[PDB]
Amino acid sequence: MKPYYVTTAIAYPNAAPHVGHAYEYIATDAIARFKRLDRYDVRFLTGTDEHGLKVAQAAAAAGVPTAALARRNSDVFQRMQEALNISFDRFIRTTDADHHEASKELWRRMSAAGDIYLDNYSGWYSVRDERFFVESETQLVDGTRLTVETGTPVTWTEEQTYFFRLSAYTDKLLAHYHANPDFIAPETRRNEVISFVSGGLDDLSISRTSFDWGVQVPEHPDHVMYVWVDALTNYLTGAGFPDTDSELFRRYWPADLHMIGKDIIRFHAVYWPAFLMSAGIELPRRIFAHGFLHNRGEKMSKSVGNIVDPVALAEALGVDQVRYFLLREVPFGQDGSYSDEAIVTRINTDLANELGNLAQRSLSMVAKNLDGRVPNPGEFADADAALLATADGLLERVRGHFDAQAMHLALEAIWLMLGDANKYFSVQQPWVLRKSESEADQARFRTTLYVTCEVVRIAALLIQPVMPESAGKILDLLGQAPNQRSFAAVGVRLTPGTALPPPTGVFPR
Ligand SMILES: CSCC[C@H](N)C(=O)OP(=O)(O)OC[C@H]1O[C@@H](n2cnc3c(N)ncnc32)[C@H](O)[C@@H]1O
Repeated sequence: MKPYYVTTAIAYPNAAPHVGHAYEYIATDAIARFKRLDRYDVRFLTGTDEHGLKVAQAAAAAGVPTAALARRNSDVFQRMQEALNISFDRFIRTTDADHHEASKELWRRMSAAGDIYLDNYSGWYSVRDERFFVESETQLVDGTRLTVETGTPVTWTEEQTYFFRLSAYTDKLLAHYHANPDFIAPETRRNEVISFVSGGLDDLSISRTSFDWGVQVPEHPDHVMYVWVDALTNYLTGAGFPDTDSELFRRYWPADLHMIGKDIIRFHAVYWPAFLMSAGIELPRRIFAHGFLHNRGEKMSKSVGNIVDPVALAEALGVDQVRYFLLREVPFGQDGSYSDEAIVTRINTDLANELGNLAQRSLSMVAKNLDGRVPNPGEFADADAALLATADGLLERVRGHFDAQAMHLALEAIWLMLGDANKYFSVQQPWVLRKSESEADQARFRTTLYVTCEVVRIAALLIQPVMPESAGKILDLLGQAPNQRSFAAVGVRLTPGTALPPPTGVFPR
């Protein structure tokens, strides 16, 4: 029962949630659930990042106070995650009181280590990215200043702000990345982060004067904290900071994994660790940056109205079918395309057929031909034993894949096994054998059928992280109790004589 603390990046509630958000929550819910089934004590944090201009500007364009849009749109994210069956332990909002408190304390410590200082800032702020750029990192295109990287507009900003002594931590960071090879995944993202930090870091503005929407800097009410300082702090707040001598913080911090997307990696792999080093806090163990998801182009909303609502998509296709597609279509870490044709055919071949047809055809035979009881198998032939051996070795393989955030390869391995089982079912042809008078073929019918059920049972157990309801539905159909559904149950075979209730379809769609 070792602790495992796993977090998602928290979303700006400035707009409705797109599929990219639901991708991050689903991948992380898969990891969370796998760990619970594998006997870890999981704390799973998600939520919203309610401060900053980006949110304040969306409020004024609506014609409403900022805190109103914050609570309303935060509820939409929360309700969306309920629908997608995200098993978060806490949903953190940055307006929360204890969060305000956690941030003040983090600042107090960075002050107390001599890493915050007042100075004049001049430069370009992108409200859409909540982030500063130097003039070199912007282009003038038809009389409009856009960032070179993202193509987003920028604002000239002259203010007096508190800075963080980020340049002091360049080599301590490089030391850390070197000593902890698995701190940043995937490996492509690691070498990018190492490139940037080797170029040298400049000090970082961490307060704002021009607006009041945010956590006030302690002993300087005239300032609010840069939204990213307070936002990163949510991970500390999710484990009971500032009370560092509490059960939660002692148990769960340091976080075992931050799931984020590749655009916010610098905040998590450079700025966040430096703040923590400054404040004398233990760093997180690992950061996995997942790739973007397109609609044949990045989803642009207004530029191209090609957004994909995951709640619509979940009602359109089923929650579990969407969670399977997102974790199967794309290799986790790389960029990928969503398309309406790709998902339907994926759901059709992988779930409707390879999995669900195999289950219905075996579970129906049990109901018709065997009085709805699990059969007693005899001596397993070599083809039976080879199928049972691949399936008995899945838990180890899938476990390895989940520990590198390669959920896609776990699913591939589980489906290569199902593909063997279908071929096995075709070549053993039990539909022939059930209609026979000799007791040899009747025992042989009972054996083949038992194997197919025992294989499907294993698949169901291992698919619980990705498809909780549909996995559970199959385990119901195989007569499994509510205490025989953890990964310990993978090792314990399907007992002959169990009553299987009358087959209903797992994927009515
Ligand atoms: C202390 S963390 C605060 C983070 C900050 N609050 C923030 O970044 O706000 P956010 O609401 O835009 O968060 C979006 C998250 O979803 C991913 N993402 C977004 N769109 C995506 C897409 N189309 N495809 C794939 N991934 C996507 C993206 O990488 C990011 O991780």
